[PDB]
Amino acid sequence: ATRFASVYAWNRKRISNCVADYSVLYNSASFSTFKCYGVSPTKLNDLCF
Amino acid sequence: KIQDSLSSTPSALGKLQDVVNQNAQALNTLVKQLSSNFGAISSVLNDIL
Repeated sequence: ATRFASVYAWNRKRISNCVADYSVLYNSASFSTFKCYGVSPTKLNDLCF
Repeated sequence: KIQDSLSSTPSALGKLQDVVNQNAQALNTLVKQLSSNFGAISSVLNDIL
């Protein structure tokens, strides 16, 4: 997104009914901190939400 | 009288119904504990792994 919503009125974009390529999240290095609760921070591709 | 009492009255066999019921509850309770979270992020073992 070019511009995001502010922290008090933060946006909420629900995603459903498609294939989620988590590879672009797992292999990326531009993410300074990926400190990830709940599930493993790398192998996201092997779950269905 | 035994034939009629046992066929009619369901609680007549309570001494045996309680043992079968305790075993059904013990196993059903054990499986519901397999459905219990116990403080973990999830109760389901395949999803945890």
